Amino acid sequence: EVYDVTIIGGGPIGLFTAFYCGMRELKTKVIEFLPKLGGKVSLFFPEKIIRDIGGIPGIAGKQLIEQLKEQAATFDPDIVLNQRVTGFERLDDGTIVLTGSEGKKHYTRTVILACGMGTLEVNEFDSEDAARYAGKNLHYGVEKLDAFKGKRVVISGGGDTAVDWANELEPIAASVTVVHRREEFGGMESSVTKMKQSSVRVLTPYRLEQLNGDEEGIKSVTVCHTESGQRKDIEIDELIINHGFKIDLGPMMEWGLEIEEGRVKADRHMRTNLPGVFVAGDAAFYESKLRLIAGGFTEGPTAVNSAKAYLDPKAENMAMYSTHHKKLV
Ligand SMILES: Cc1cc2nc3c(=O)[nH]c(=O)nc-3n(C[C@H](O)[C@H](O)[C@H](O)COP(=O)(O)OP(=O)(O)OC[C@H]3O[C@@H](n4cnc5c(N)ncnc54)[C@H](O)[C@@H]3O)c2cc1C
Repeated sequence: EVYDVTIIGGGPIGLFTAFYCGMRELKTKVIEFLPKLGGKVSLFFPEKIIRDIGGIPGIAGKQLIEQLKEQAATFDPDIVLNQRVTGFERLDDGTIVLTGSEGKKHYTRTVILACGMGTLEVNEFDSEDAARYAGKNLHYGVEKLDAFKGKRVVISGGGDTAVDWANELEPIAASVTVVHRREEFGGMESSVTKMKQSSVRVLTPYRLEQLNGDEEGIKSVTVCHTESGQRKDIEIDELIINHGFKIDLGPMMEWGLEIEEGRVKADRHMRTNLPGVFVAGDAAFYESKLRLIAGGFTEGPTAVNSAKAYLDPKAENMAMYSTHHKKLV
């Protein structure tokens, strides 16, 4: 089954892009790597108030994503979750075939890359967990030390930032536990020796295996000794994950895209160098690019208009205004 447009990425930009595809009557598919939509907003700032979106004085990340899902839903596009698009090829008739890393074949006339700077992966940490506990008592760093006062804190990680975070948290937290899969740590050794001798509880060599929680938040983590294979359940009031991020374009590297600074070069029409392949949102590279949600909200529709022109040169330059759009009023 051949789609007119397949959008790679279901972040905020992919969602609005899908809506605009619907306005221009294109048969539309969105493909997202995570188990839920909303991209960096959903994973990294769902609880924060965004104030730099045109026309919206203040909105919580999560609420923006609900509103963008509502927009995306308008014309009922097909949403594909839990798939990393890694393969690209062209059929004889110009149809593009996208391959998911599990062999899944998707057929399309055009592609819009709304993939940001890559799949949103945290090293050795489950996407499902990242999505489920976002905005709760899951952190990827220490914003302010005072919020951790009196709390039982676990830090998973073995780098310098992990060891330093433990040392400045030890005076403030009810308790600090550091979980790491190797007995050796990063940073200056004085910081390690200090942590190791302080009341910080140092759990090595242990692997973080699982997060145990409810609707309110994470309540323990199950860890496994990397040698004996013995399981422990460690109590959690706050979990800080410091494993590092794995955010990159991966096998799209080998599609022959013109790439600059980890992003995909876009002309003013949001065209890449690959015919039928357009780009929008944080994925787009050009000099004056606005690396905001507001930027993506212009690039998306621009990309749809170019896709539409590419499928039919005699199409109107853009969709009708929403206020006089025949399917909306
Ligand atoms: C802490 C923080 C605060 C921020 N605050 C603001 C703010 O106040 N205002 C603002 O405008 N912006 C802010 N941003 C930036 C904002 O997050 C981005 O501009 C926005 O997320 C871009 O959306 P996007 O859809 O282009 O990319 P993303 O949100 O990165 O979404 C892209 C999606 O594509 C998926 N994906 C990637 N590759 C593939 C593939 N190959 N196959 C399938 N799926 C794939 C990814 O998993 C991801 O979910 C902030 C960012 C951070 C980290």
